[PDB]
Amino acid sequence: AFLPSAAYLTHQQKVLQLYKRALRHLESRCVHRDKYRYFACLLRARFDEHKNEKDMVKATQLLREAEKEFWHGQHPQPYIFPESPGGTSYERYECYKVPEWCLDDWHPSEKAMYPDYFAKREQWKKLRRESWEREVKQLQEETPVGGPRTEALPPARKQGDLPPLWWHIVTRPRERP
Amino acid sequence: DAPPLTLEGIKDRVLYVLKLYDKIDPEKLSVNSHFMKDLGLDSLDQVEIIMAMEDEFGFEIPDIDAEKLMCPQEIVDYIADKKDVYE
Amino acid sequence: MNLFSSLTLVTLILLTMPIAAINFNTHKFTNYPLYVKTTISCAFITSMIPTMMFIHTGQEMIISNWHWLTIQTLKLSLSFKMDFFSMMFVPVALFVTWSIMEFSMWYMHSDPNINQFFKYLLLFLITMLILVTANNLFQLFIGWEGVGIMSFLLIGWWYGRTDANTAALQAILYNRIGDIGFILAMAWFLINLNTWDLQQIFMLNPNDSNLPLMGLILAATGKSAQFGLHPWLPSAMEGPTPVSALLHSSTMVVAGIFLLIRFYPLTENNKFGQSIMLCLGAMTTLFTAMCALTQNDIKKIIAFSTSSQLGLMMVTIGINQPHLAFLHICTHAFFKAMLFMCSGSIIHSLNDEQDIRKMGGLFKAMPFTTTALIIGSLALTGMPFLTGFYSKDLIIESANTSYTNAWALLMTLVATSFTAIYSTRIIFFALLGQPRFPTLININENNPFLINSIKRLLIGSLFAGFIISNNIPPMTIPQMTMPHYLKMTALTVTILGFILALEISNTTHYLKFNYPSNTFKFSNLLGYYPTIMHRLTPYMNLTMSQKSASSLLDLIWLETILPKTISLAQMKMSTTITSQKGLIKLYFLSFLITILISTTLLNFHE
Amino acid sequence: SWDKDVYPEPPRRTPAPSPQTSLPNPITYLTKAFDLLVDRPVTLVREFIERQHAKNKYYYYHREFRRVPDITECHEKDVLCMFEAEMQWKRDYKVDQEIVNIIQERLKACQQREGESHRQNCAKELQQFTQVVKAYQDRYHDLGAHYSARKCLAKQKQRMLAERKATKEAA
Amino acid sequence: SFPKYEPSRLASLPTTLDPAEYDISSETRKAQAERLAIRSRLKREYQLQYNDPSRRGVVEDPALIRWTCARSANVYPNFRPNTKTSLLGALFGIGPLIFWYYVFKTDRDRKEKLIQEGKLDRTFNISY
Amino acid sequence: MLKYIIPTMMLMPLTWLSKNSMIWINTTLHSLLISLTSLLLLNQFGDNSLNFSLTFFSDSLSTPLLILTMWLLPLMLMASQHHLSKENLARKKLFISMLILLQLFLIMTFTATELIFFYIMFEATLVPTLIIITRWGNQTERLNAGLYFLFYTLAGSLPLLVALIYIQNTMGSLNFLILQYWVQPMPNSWSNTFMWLACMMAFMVKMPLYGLHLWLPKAHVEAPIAGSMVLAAILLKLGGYGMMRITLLLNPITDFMAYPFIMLSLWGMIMTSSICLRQTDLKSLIAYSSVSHMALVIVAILIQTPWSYMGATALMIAHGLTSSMLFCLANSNYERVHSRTMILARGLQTLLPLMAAWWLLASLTNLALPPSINLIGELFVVMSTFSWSNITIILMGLNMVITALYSLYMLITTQRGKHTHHINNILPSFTRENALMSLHMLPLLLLSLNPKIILGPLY
Amino acid sequence: STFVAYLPDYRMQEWARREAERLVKYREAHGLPLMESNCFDPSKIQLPED
Ligand SMILES: CCCCCCCCCCCCCCCCCC(=O)OC[C@H](COP(=O)([O-])OCC[N+](C)(C)C)OC(=O)CCCCCCCCCCCCCCCCC
Ligand SMILES: CCCCCCCCCCCCCCCCCC(=O)OC[C@H](COP(=O)([O-])OCC[N+](C)(C)C)OC(=O)CCCCCCCCCCCCCCCCC
Ligand SMILES: CCCCCCCCCCCCCCCCCC(=O)OC[C@H](COP(=O)([O-])OCC[N+](C)(C)C)OC(=O)CCCCCCCCCCCCCCCCC
Ligand SMILES: CCCCCCCCCCCCCCCCCC(=O)OC[C@H](COP(=O)(O)OCCN)OC(=O)CCCCCCCCCCCCCCCCC
Repeated sequence: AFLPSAAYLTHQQKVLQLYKRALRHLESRCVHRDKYRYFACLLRARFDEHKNEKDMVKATQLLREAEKEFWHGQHPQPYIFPESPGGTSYERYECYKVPEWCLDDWHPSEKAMYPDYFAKREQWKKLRRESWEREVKQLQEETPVGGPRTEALPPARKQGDLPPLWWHIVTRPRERP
Repeated sequence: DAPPLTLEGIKDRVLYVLKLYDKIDPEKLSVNSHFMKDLGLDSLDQVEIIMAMEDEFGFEIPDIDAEKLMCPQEIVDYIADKKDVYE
Repeated sequence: MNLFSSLTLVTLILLTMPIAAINFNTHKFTNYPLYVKTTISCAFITSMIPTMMFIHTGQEMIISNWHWLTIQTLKLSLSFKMDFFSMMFVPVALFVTWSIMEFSMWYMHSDPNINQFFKYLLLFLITMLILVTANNLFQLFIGWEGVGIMSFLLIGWWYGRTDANTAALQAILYNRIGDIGFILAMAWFLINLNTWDLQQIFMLNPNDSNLPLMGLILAATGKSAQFGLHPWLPSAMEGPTPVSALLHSSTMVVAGIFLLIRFYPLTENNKFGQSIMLCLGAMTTLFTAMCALTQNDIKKIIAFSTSSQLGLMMVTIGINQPHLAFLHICTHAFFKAMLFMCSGSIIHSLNDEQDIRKMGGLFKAMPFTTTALIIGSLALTGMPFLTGFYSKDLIIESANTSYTNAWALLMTLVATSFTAIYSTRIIFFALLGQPRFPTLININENNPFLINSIKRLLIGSLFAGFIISNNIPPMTIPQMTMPHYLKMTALTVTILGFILALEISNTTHYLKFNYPSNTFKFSNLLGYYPTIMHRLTPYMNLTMSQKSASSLLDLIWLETILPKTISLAQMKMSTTITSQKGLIKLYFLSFLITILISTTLLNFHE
Repeated sequence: SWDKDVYPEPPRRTPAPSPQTSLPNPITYLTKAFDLLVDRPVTLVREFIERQHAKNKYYYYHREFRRVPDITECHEKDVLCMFEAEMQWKRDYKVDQEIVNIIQERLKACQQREGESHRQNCAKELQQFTQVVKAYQDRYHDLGAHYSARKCLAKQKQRMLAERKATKEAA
Repeated sequence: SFPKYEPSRLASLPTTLDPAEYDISSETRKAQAERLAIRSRLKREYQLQYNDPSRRGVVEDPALIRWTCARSANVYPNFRPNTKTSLLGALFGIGPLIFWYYVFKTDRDRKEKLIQEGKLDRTFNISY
Repeated sequence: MLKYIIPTMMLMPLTWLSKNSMIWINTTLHSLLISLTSLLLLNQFGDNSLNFSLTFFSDSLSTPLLILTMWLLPLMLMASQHHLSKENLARKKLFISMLILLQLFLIMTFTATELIFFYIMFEATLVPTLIIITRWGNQTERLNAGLYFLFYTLAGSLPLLVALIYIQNTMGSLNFLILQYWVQPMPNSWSNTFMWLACMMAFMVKMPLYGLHLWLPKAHVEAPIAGSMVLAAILLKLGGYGMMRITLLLNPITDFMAYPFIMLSLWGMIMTSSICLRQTDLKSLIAYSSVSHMALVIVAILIQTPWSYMGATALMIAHGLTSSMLFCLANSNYERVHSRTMILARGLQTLLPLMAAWWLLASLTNLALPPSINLIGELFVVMSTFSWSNITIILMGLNMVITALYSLYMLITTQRGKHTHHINNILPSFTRENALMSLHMLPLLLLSLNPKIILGPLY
Repeated sequence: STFVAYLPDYRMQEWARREAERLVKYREAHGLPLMESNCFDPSKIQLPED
């Protein structure tokens, strides 16, 4: 479907995703632990019965009828984790995730309350502006002609330099700011 | 509320959960033991392991990151990155 | 007289002081929530004195202190009304919000904007006390819009969350349809009776009062979340737990019932409005209880529960028992707020988990909240001689022995059984059994704030129904002669619901699997009302907004008719005029033709 | 103080307190505390302020307008006499509006004061309100935002023609 | 069997029930690779403009400007008066105006006729 | 009225003889002094108007509009001095001069006793605004916006000049004090039908009416901030003042000639609010909201009842203040992010909290939260239209629901949600912007304490 | 705000209330009706003959 590094989903990936969704929905229908354990073992036996099938069209039809079976017997509202999308506390703390570039607009009167922190911030910014040209030069010669094929980034090959495009995924805000 | 986490506690808890699995001999696994090769497990065993660790730590690991969690050290590093520990 | 009005106005001024205290502050306030809590406790005492005066003598007054405006004949003044309803509702609301703010001191302790949260809570309380003490319809409308705006600002407290914004906007939309109803009623009263003050409305007493009563019924449907405009109340669970526990449980959502209570001289002479209210209330209570039967979120269960109780309030309004309806308001506030507080305690102890499928084994792990939850569910279901017994059984007894719609009574009884069913469903899935929550356990309830607030509301839910029902004066004739089966109807129905849901839970515990039916999907998915309406009506309105108004009319056709056609006509005429070939022979031929036309065809030489 | 004839009020009849029970009511103790702590300092402060006010005394008067000829004795398109008549009519319009306000305030006071027996004891106030509202409606209603003395004269002339035709057809 | 999921305008078909999802033919693989290449090239452009330490401003998105210009400043150049446009304009432009005109005219005629006979109760109406 | 005209023309040598850096300080200071001086017009009487001279008078309708104009001028001086920072000094003085000249024409317009002098000033107001829009506007289509605005106004207003001269020749005077006493009924004929159309279409265009509103989302959008403020706050109310003054001569033909425009303006506000629901531009959304509110004022004036007139003048003043504040807030966002798209810059409450509070207050007054004077005007118009007919309550309730919807959609889109990642030039709010917001807010909130001074001449 | 707060009887409302009090007292004392249906005297009005 929508993948950063791959253009498609393999057959085994589809089977594993179906297995996880079916087990989660069966846990939702079977709220007690022992009952869920019993029916999870039954579902695991059903999945292991057709594990060794070499016919591609037959495995595809088995997957399609399994997806139809899951859609007929899904929970009207399954159990979603609190931080998972669709959860009760999903994206709750996004109002407190202030980006780090707002510290450059602070008044010097309130910058004096944290001298050592702002010194460390200054040396971090010095490191970033020193490494930017090296990392973009590394990225320029590693992309094949015609643009990149996937969205994966390369690491730093030699010693001393940081991986390319590292700033906004290292300085991201914490989960609980 | 919300007690903090460390790599030692994360590793101890993940090894506890993996030690309670009946399909793994507890005297053989370690922090960097592989699943398909070093332990002889199927892909469904990996899926059930990942679901067990999700239930243990109370947060969901997406499938596109769950397929690549193949040894306990990568599970520890993924949880440490997602929960921003040792700050 | 000089103590009554002084103490009422100083209660209101005492409540409004901390808003000015926080607005004129420079440094960080030293424990501002404690200051607000102390202020509210003092205001509760100060407002408790005039209710003792009213209980002793019956002294009701009206204070029209400040003259505001005079629009020809109509005169608007700052007028407050101390009557039975204001004195019986203000201390109950102040008590409940005192407990809620102590629970908020525990609950929102780690929030970096706790001062803004307490300011918003105090603003809501100020607007609600403006609403319940209002005399004319303008001040009532001010309180109406104030509690609506505070609900919008408090539901979307975590404004970085999209679902909070959707819930807040949806609540605003339904309350604005209620505002349509309120505006129609106020307009009818001004046009036909030439007043907005309630005294002249009650004095003139119109007979053909169908239209303002339907306006008020629509307004109460919007505000109290009756059928048709209901789903904003269960959608409003996106906010913090104290916001729910105050507004969407005990104080804000009873404003429509209160508005219909205040106009009881108008509705007491109109059988049509009474039948409409009875049918709407019965529909609301049964539909919301049936939806509550198969929910898994605990806060959604309690939201559907309080909507069902509001439907019961609309029923007992519709059977011409408005004082029983007010008694049920004052009863229901205590145990509904404390049920929400205990649910919030369970949520906080399990790392923000609101699902009852991940609970259990909390009977001995959290004993005080377990005790309070059991007491509150028993008081909600109608256990004898608790607080709910003194209002709910009288409602059922009056509904049985009256000239009533048969179907409305039937669905009222079935909804009572369903309330019993979901109460014991909550108790079973949240306390009994084996633990289902994650492995690491940080269960704690040893905070003085949470314990003290739950304790105060527990004492209230134990004795307040008895005290209030023994202190109020008799404003009607209580029906106390009835057959044996009609006297035991409420208790037998609740017992039957308890037995049915105990058997349902026992069958759930078995090792069998069955595919879901259409009834289960109808009850679990809220009767398909939000999934159809919130997908269909915004689609039609927004497509009509863009494809018809924004593009077809003013970007295409209103631009075509007046300016573009005129511009093209002038362009074409200009290109025809200026396309001459610059030959003198053609110009002089045109001159000859002009001379000939003027001489012969136009007769300019005559 | 106000005038008790324009704003009437029946004499107050309060019952005597009969303490049937032996439990002390807190209302008497609270009234004693209110008179000791609140009423006495406020009374003393008002006494001081009134003493300050009594040192110098100056008066303000109520404006009196003499009657000028109305619009019925004004020539058409004579802006001076019509101007004076229009100003007089507008002043009487304002006074009539406030008279209706006075009667409405009387009605609301009766409805609040009589309690639950208001439907029986406020018959006279309801009759006065009905009569004064009928007079106001017959005098000033349906004139528009551009009301003037000529519009009111035309309305009264049309109503008088209708009344004369009605009494002619009923004779 | 099981009841077939019929899609609607407001309830799309799920991606796990689509028969075209399970296609393994090389044309669809080539199409998916081309789409991934376009997406990765655009993401590379955005992240190059995004992680620049010397940039302080707005990374301009030509897609958003394209969308706003299409929504606003293209409708009349790409408008041709035909049967459909004129029919919809007459339906949505003069339809409701005529309907509301006749409704309000009928109501006001009825009220004004009832008033002049003295059949309409206007006892306390002195505010208008 | 010469005690306000003469300091206004003396502002011109003040801005043309100041230093290179002291033009804003001097002009703002002395305009604020004249704005304080403008309170002396509140000597109104219950029977007679305040008649100064043969040419000038000011009753209780023109007084709030005058005070609003003279208070609005220093706000525009404070607002327009950031985007004119790098401009040439002579062009800066020319901009301030056009603002001064527009204020002079506006204060001579509301006090004109003669109707032809009112017409002359009311069409003299066209030139400074057209010059401001087409010179200091930022976009390509400011020229097209100026052409549309100019030609809509002139095509609407030339028959008004012809009809006013006809009234002068037929009645003998255009003095408004004379015409109050010399007025005659206008019978039903085709001649009087076209008289009504000629006298009304200029103010129907300027207000604007639905269907004649096509110039507004152009002139309100391609103008600078000061131009948008003076277009939304004052210039739309010239039409309202004109219909309030000119309806006196058009009776009793108004009672049936007002039906098509009542249906146009009752249905028009639903269409414009629905347009507001699906707007990608913030400035255009504010302009269409202005169209809806002025449609409300059109209906109130056309039904011609006392409650409708009081609601109309209160709603005019309230909408002027609210629209000016909303345009100022949108301009501050535009200065921060250099784009007018509503979806671009999101989640600004985490970065600009007090500006978010100002946004919330402006949105709350936009949807008529009681007891603001917005709600007072809207409520009085609703009562009068209910007296007109009963299905008007259905139309008004639908309009109120959509108005709350789009105001909160504005607020939730711009201020709430997750912030834009790649935008990193969100500077903290200046003291100038906050002072501008508070000077828009505090009079609006204070007027709820004494709302009797904005309720027209028949309060 | 101080100037608006202390405006000297804006549009004669307080005077109208005082005069209405005086007129109501005078008319109530003598048994007169408080208001008549006709603003002008019918004696000084000549209706058109029909
Ligand atoms: C912070 C410290 C301040 C100073 C502290 C020390 C002094 C404190 C004061 C001591 C007592 C002073 C004397 C008593 C007070 C003044 C008495 C007096 O004559 O006052 C004049 C009058 C009394 O009314 P009135 O009847 O005399 O005149 C009304 C005015 N006209 C006629 C023009 C309409 O005004 C006030 O009292 C004003 C204050 C009112 C207080 C409440 C305000 C509420 C605002 C709400 C706005 C929106 C309302 C919407 C709803 C309206 C209804 C539908
Ligand atoms: C913004 C776009 C829309 C603008 C709309 C403007 C208004 C529409 C109607 C205007 C009509 C023209 C002015 C009429 C003034 C009437 C004054 C008067 O005394 O009337 C009674 C007089 C009566 O004549 P009289 O008064 O000399 O005679 C004495 C009276 N009787 C008849 C009893 C003996 O009316 C006329 O003389 C004719 C009036 C109708 C004129 C028709 C031609 C114009 C048609 C409309 C053109 C509109 C603008 C088009 C261009 C738009 C832009 C491209
Ligand atoms: C005016 C037309 C143009 C409009 C734009 C103008 C722009 C330029 C601005 C110039 C300056 C401002 C002019 C308008 C001023 C309006 C204000 C004004 O003067 O009012 C006079 C009014 C006059 O009131 P009054 O008329 O009743 O007073 C009686 C008259 N005297 C004084 C002579 C006896 O002032 C007040 O009402 C002040 C009352 C006391 C202060 C307020 C007390 C209550 C405050 C709230 C308490 C808490 C309530 C609950 C809150 C809960 C949380 C929200
Ligand atoms: C006693 C009488 C009883 C009468 C009852 C019958 C009459 C009333 C019938 C119901 C009318 C209102 C309900 C339908 C519209 C509801 C819109 C709404 O708020 O939808 C909620 C939706 C977000 O919620 P949801 O989708 O549930 O979120 C789940 C997680 N994403 O939010 C959105 O999708 C946002 C949509 C924004 C734009 C909304 C456009 C539609 C507005 C319609 C207004 C209609 C007013 C009618 C007034 C008539 C007056 C005479």
